[PDB]
Amino acid sequence: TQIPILTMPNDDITHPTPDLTGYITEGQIYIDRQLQNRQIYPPINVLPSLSRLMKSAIGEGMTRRDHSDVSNQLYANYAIGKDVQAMKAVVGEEALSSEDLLYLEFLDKFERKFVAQGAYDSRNIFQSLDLAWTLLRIFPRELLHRIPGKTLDQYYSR
Amino acid sequence: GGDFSDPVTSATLSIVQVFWGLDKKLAQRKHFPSVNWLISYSKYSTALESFYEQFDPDFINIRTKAREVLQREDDLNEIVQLVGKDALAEGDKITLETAKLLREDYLAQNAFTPYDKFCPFYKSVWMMRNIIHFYNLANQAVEKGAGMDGQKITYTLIKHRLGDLFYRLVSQKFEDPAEGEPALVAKFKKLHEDLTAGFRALEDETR
Amino acid sequence: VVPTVTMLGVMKSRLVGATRGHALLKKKSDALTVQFRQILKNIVTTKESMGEVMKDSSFALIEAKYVAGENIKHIVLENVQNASIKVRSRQENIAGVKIPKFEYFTDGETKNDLTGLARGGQQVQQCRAAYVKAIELLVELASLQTSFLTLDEAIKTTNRRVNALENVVKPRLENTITYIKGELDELEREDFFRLKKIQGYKKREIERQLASS
Repeated sequence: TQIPILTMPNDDITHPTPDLTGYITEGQIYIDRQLQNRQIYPPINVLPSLSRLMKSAIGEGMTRRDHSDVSNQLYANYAIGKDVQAMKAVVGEEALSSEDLLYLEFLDKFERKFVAQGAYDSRNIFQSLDLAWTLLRIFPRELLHRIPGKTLDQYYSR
Repeated sequence: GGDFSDPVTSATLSIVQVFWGLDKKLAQRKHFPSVNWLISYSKYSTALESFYEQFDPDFINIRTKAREVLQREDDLNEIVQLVGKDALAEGDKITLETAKLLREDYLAQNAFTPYDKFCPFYKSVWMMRNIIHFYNLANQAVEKGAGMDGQKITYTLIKHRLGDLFYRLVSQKFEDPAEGEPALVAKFKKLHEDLTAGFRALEDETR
Repeated sequence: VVPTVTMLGVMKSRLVGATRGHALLKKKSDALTVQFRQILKNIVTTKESMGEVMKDSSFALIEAKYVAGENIKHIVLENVQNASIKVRSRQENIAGVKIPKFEYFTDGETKNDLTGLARGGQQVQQCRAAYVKAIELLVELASLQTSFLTLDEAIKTTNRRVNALENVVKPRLENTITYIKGELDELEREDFFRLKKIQGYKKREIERQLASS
């Protein structure tokens, strides 16, 4: 397995080397400058982050079955949370409904717990899935649209 | 003024661990230190952990809070430029107040005056602690928001009712370091105690 | 506009910020339009109540004429058992825009009543109800006017952004890229090739001289 740490000049991928290595390789995990500025030790940019072969890695025998489902659900919910943060900025946060506040607090808890990890703290992938699930319990069962049926009740019960 | 992608600049930032990137806009703004607090960075932070702990354990968290406040101000500056300050909430209001307080009192050092010529670490840490403490107290006050009042009303109240503390936070810069460290520490401790008294009586009055 | 990469980066950042701001303004405009539509529905309901309100009110006057005949007239003027003219209105910020909550008589503070006349009850049931309707009518009218003005301003800003800001910045970025590449890279490569040719034929001349000697 090859994991090059390629510095992107001028803080962009438009530079010849980042573009070339992106063309050659099959993934792109990102380090967001804002997260480091906001002082989150893992500055991983989850929204720009992507792996082409994510489906192959996740399975029943290796990893848990709900792994891909919670991955997609967290990604979509984080995008929604960013959108709702923008909405709260523009409207004054009074016009927001209950679900908007749910997405806001979900984003806040995500950045507080999941994104930030101890430099020496180690989490097994099972533990990481448990943490993501604990983040997920705050949403209602119906709200997790991306999560397949009979898998939501499998874990959302807690 | 030139692009920071210049080959000399790119080569330097590859090996150098601390970049004190000055800002042309700050220089035109006559902000004498002119150090940009966004592009600049010091990779040596992890090493100085023991030093900061032995000096003042609380300094790390207050520094992180100040960085977060600055980042939030810089982020929402675009929003307020576009949308306008009307939608700004009480938390946004206190955030902007603290950001302006930093930009004026803290990051600005004239250095042409005896009080600003040299700033010892003990005075710098106390000023940052005072600013962060005021920010925390304002956050708690606007968060309480009870008794048919509070939140933005509490923010305006503490702006007017507690205006003296806010004004003398700026004068805390003018405190002369030459007077001696024990005296300055005592004065700053008294200011911190008064700030704690603030937002506590304001807590007692319940707006 | 210097074709230097600094200007290219500045223009790219400006375009990205413009796109984000356009998205935010579109969301805000949509929310304001939804609120304005709700206010318009409420105002339509109040207008439907209007006219029938006056039809009900005329019955109070007929009852007064039947029972007490001519009114007191002059300062007294009779015909009133309730709904003293005292109100309480306040501007409230909704969706980032202050909206005056114009609560008029029969729904405003300090309203007073003085027993009932011969048709004072009919007046209260007819004229005072009209005041209650008019309170909501005024509040809804003010809110709708403010919301319409704000939505028009926001829609104009968003349309102006989409039609001018991006539509001018994108050509600026394209021109900067075209100039930078097709001038700097092309001419630098040509200079390097010319220098290489110079060295090559210098070596050729050296070889020719060596062969001669």
